Amino acid sequence: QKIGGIFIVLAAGLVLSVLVAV
Amino acid sequence: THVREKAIDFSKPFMTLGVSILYRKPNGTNPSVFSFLNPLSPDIWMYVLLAYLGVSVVLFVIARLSTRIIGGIWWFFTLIIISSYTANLAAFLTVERMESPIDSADDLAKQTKIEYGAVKDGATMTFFKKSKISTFEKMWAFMSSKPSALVKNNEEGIQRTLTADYALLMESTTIEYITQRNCNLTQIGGLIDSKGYGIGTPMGSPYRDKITIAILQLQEEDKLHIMKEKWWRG
Amino acid sequence: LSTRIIGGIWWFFTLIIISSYTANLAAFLTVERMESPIDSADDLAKQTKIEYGAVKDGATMTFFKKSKISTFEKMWAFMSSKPSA
Repeated sequence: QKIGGIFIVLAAGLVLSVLVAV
Repeated sequence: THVREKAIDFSKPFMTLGVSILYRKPNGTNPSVFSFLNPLSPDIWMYVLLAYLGVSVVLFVIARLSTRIIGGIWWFFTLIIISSYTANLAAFLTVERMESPIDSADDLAKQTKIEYGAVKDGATMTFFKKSKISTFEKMWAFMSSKPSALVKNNEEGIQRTLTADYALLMESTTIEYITQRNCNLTQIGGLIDSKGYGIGTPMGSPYRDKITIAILQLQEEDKLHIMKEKWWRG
Repeated sequence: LSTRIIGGIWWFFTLIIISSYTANLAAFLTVERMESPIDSADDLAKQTKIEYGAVKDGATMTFFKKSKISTFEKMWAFMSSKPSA
């Protein structure tokens, strides 16, 4: 769509993972 | 009229009646939430809540910075989405509101895409011939070119009004009559003209002058207005 | 979740409320004034919806009587076809 890349951008943001175990 | 004044004699008007416009009420309301989901397609109506679920699912999956950058990116692009659709929805409403009210009779003469036409052989066509206003003589040139909207009958123009975007153009008294008797059809705008109607007498009638004096007495006493009620509001 | 999801949904609902009224108030304060519009006298000759007229037996009546430009002689054929104006 017009805003379709933005709709991909919205759900791209979830897998961004940083240290937690230690 | 002066041609009819030269032809035959005339007493003072028994009614001064013009011509006015008639079109039906379109009669639209606005239906619920079904008219509220309108700028966007149903795909995206799924996609919004199917993206909105994911943030909650990864926040519950975290229970097993982080939240800082995550929450900043979520709010950060939620703002982009709502700014885009508030722009689209406000400009949707504003391009909606700019169309109305271009229904002018000055707006009729420029183009063919609205119907507007007299009762043919009435005094309306006579007045459009006799018209010296450029807009209404351009409407007269419109009606001469191709009739397009010209009806001949009252019921023909009523049916053209119900079946098209047709300004029925006829005398105001029959419009008052019909709009007392038919609430769908309504008079659009006001009068197109103000002209007097008289009683025909022979050329050289002193009966006409008696009739003039009696019209003065009648409309002084409003006996004709009883007749106006009983024949126009029924 | 009794404050988290529920407060999220109510915040979401008041977002709906404020975004809707934002679009409405934009579309209302835009459409309230959209016109400068008109500052000139030939525009009277163009329109047929608004009253306009010279004084009768004045130099304006004499001027439109003498007017030969089609728009102001249209004002004069207006004022001659209607001795209203």
